[PDB]
Amino acid sequence: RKYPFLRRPHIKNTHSMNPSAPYFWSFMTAKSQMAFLPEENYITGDWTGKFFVSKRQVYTLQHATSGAKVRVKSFPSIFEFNSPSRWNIGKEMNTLTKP
Amino acid sequence: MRHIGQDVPKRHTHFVLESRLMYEKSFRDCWLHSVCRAISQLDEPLSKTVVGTHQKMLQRKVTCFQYNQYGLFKTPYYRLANVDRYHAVQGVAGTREWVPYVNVSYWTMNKMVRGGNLLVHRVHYTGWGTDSHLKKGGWEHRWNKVLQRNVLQYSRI
Amino acid sequence: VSGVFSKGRGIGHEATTSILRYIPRARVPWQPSRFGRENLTAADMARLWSRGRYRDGPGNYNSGYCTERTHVLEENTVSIIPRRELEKYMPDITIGPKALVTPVSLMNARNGHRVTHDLLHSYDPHIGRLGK
Amino acid sequence: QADRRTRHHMMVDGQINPREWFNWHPKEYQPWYFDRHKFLYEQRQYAQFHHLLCHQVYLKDMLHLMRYPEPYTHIIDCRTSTQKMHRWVPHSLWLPRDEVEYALQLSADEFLDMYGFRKPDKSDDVILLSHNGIYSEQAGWEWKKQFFQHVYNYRGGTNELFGESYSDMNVSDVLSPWKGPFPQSGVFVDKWSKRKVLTRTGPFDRQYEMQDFALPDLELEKARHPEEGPRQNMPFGLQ
Amino acid sequence: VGYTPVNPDTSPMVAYSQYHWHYNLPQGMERPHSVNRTFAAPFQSNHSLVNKYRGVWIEFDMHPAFSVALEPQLRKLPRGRTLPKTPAEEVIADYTALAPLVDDEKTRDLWLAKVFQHCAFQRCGGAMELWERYCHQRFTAEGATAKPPLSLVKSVLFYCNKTDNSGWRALFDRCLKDGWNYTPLFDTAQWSFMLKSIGRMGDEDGVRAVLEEMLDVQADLDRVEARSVVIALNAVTNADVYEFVKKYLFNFGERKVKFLRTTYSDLRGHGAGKLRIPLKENDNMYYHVCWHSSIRSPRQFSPRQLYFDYTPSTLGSSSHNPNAKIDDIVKDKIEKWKAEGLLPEDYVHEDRVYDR
RNA sequence: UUUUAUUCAUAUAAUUAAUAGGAUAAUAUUUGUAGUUUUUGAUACCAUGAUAAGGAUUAUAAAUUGAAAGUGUUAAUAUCAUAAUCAAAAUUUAUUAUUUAUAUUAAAUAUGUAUGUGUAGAUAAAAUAAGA
Repeated sequence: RKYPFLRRPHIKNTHSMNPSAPYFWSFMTAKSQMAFLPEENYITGDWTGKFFVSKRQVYTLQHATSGAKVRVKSFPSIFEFNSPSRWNIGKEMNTLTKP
Repeated sequence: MRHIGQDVPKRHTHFVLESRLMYEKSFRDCWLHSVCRAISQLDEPLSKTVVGTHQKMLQRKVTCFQYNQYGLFKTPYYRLANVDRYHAVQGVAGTREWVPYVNVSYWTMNKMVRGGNLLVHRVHYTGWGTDSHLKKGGWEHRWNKVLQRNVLQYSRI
Repeated sequence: VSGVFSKGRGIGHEATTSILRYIPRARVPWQPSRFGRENLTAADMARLWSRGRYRDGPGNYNSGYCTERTHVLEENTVSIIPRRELEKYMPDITIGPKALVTPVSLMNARNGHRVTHDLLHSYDPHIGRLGK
Repeated sequence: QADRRTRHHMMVDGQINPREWFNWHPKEYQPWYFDRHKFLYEQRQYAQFHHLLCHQVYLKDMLHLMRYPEPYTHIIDCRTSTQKMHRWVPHSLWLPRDEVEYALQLSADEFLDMYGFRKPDKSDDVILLSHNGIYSEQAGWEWKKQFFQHVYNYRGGTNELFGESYSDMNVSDVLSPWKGPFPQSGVFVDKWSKRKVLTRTGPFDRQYEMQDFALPDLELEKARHPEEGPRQNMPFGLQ
Repeated sequence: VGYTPVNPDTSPMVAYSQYHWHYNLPQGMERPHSVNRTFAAPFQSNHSLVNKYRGVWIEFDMHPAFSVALEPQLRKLPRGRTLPKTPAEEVIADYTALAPLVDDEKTRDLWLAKVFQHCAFQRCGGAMELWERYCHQRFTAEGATAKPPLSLVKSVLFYCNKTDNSGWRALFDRCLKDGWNYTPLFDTAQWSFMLKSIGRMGDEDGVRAVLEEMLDVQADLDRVEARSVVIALNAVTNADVYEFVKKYLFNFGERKVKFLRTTYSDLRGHGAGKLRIPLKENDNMYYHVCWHSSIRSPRQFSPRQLYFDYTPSTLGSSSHNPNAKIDDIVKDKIEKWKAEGLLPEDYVHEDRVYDR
């Protein structure tokens, strides 16, 4: 079975490999670093509580500074980003899962 | 509600009906989203009237409004699922599974051709057909000819 | 009895129903008893409307407005992170209802629409009508 | 929870189920009105006589004719049983309804010497009066079958003209309740699948539907039905 | 074939079958259909007209010289489709002060009609004083035959309708064919307002008289306001009147009565809020209106809802269930023979089989 | 005593009954049309059609540039007309025909692991603008 280029019906088939040092920014992220963060980083309306943050949200300093728990959906039921660090800043959550 | 009264043999046929809503919402929210994205992403000065910090603040306000737009349809069209309206069969656009003009799956199109339900003209299965644009370059050439007919013939004052 | 809904209420006024019952009504021959969306109770209607927009609206558990403190998936229940904790690392940019509605002059450019809502709000009193 | 009268059985009691929508010919679903209050001979059951219906004459027209008679307007009285006849309509000649068939067959002289007055011609307009308009309407049918041009019927009749209560036919509008099975003459079969269905005849009749209907009076209907409601032997979703 | 029916429009099989036109034919026009010219239909839009006056017109045909003269006073008075906010008492005082100065009957009557119209629009309580001051001495003292122009009558009737006054009846009686004969000149909106006012008055006699007058004068029975008709028909407590309304409903159209039913139901239900005065309870007329609308509407066919309790024939019941119908049929035949002469009278008939 | 090639990648998650018209139209608040509640085959079963594999043979010689691809059945499969308890969004999940050595990530997130003298067994394909 073959499908049109860059139009694979599978959306989660993309396996984000180990981050590459030489680029580390022009891979799985925004093409330009002068662009604004996606909508997942912000709150649109008065919610009653988010179950888990999506994997498209970029990682910021406030994630490790605030201390609030963050979790994403993976092969298991859920994965919480325990022991927050500062090395993963400016990267989306999909690059730190290894499905 | 749940398989008490449905009046249809295939319950998945309602997915086409609800996808028509997606297209209607795209028609509603295409202009606003495009303008917001262009204004937010543009970095060079908008005009002689507005420059610098005014432009930066306007860009941030525009992207804040765009993010606050709840329910605005911003989805690539190829991500929309394509299912024939008659038999609820799913097909991938760009492959033989889907027929673009009839907008039905390959199975539905084959059934309607083998029956007397569509007016088509059979040609050789391993050729280019009657069309001269197809015979003189193929799908890409007919694509370019369609573009030229639709747009690249007007003066566009 | 396998009833989908345990309860239902009428829509006609109590002053007119008691007199109109004496006039026979022509029901649909293949389905005389009609139980539409209006006859649902307030709680049933709220639940059904919330479940309706499961793809884009608050119907999905993680989308929001789920009013449920725990989610059971993969035989492992998970608690819900509240909005107060969420807003610590998600800066709130909420404008309110004033953002979804566009000015009247933008109706032509938005194909006969003003509200930028998840659902298409028709301006006729026959599509989004619920009794009233 | 379920009853024989609420399920979707195809045939019960050795007879086609009249409650199922698929056991009826679709011609019975077509729109129709209630004509039980129009006239005795305008009813649907008299459709075979609907092509011979005559034009109407009113009380004001009769009074005008009485005050100013016209030279060639014949007012024919069709009231039989002269024991029940007591008053004379002005400018009227008596032609019995039982003898009208032979009267129209008689020649001019044969009519004159047999009924005492000359036979009106076809071109002359003739107004027929009876007790209630039934006998006069049948006479008008006979005249029009004999191809007379202007045959009008005064449906007001002797009852309206003189304040009399005599009835020429004494026809009971209410039809007796049906006794016996569905008549096989009303059984219809579709011409493709050979499936037998029912038609609005016999026990299931439009006359029976027009009767046993809600009375125009609220007090009368409330007295007709018990205090609980109009229909209570049926489920909640069937009322 | 299949639950989904074939489309007869775009299916080549049905298009080119034996019962339709093949594509190897001249493809000419089959028949020159002409429907609209053989039998046209009137324009009846379910939505009301958006450009109508939505009120009562007075035909302010004042002489131009007097209009120029009284223009400073006339600015307060309503113009075409414009209602100023000047209080009614001010214009009443102005008119009662400046009336002798005009010294022309036509313009005086037109000005008084405008004053009455303005007072009606403002729902001013006191305006019959002007009518008493300028009506008896000229028109209806005891036998005066001076016919007023068709502005004062319209204005006074509209004021009575707006203020629920009792003085409408005198002018309505004087406007009949015997007197002023201004009834044919009346408008549909005038009739609707009059019907509404008399309905919210308890005057069943007035409602009956106005209905008879409209029927005689060819008023638009299908253009009058449904709410006004419902209000007028609510006050039919009198029997004879009620019977008159029962025989009068047949004049209105099928659509008109079908929507009068809905208007009555809404007013007796959710319409109390939109009604200025709550509708007095009258169940008999509401039920009879519903019954009349149901009678005049086309009948559907609900076999289950009509023959739900259809008992089968006695033959079938006796064949299937062990009932006494087997001997009851014999007893019925014996009764028929007894009624006829075939069987002797004064002869007893006991049971034939055992009761089980 | 004849010729050619073959390492092939996603795969399940929850609810589906109605008709209602607007400017330039001789007038309808029908602006704003308000009568709960007796039924039930596929969230998981329709067996029947197509397809795969796939063959047939007359054209003498002169002229002409001409006068030249055709399918049963056996099989497997499946979404259709036929027999009520449940797959399509939360995708790991393994599904044949791929870029091999002068220069190699810029616009929707778009692949870091198999260099080893190109070295087995089996399998498929064609006489078709090519040159057995």
